[PDB]
Amino acid sequence: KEPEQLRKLFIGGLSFETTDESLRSHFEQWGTLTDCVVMRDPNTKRSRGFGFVTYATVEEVDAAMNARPHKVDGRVVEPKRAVSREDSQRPGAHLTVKKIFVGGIKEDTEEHHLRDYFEQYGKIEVIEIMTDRGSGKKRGFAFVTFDDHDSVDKIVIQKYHTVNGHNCEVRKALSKQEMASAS
DNA sequence: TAGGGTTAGGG
Repeated sequence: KEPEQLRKLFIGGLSFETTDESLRSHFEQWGTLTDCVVMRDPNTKRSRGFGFVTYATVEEVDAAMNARPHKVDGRVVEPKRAVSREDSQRPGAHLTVKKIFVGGIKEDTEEHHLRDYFEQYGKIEVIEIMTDRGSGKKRGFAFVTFDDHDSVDKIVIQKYHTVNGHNCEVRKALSKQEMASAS
């Protein structure tokens, strides 16, 4: 079977009136849910405005994501691949971004190498293999931009990515200022 | 719009 983490979706922006039952009624349209829950304030019992839905298979998760936009209880919500508690500790881990930072790529890496691995996740809009300003030397990293934030999410929730024959690290791209705030 | 009494012992 597939790991519970990859079979789960974070549902943000829920109407304060959405309950486990109404959330389930909506999302069961795309598959068998093994878990469905609205997070609430431990004390006031009030809804925190987000919940989680888990399907029996990742294929059903993909169907749900392909069904966006989603409107639950009259409110447009935002379904996202669930980022593990461990990974949610990283700065910007929950940001909606369309660009990924690809690190540790060999110096002879070319755009076709990046496409052969990344296109499977979604439409690529931009690819930029970074080089040094002045020497023209390859720097060992690149940026890839997609047309859907879910393409980036589907990627970053995975541990390994093979480009030009070897593994490379992939993370959501952070702005110059985001980088500065994180360190 | 980031998790539900869900994260370092004791040899």
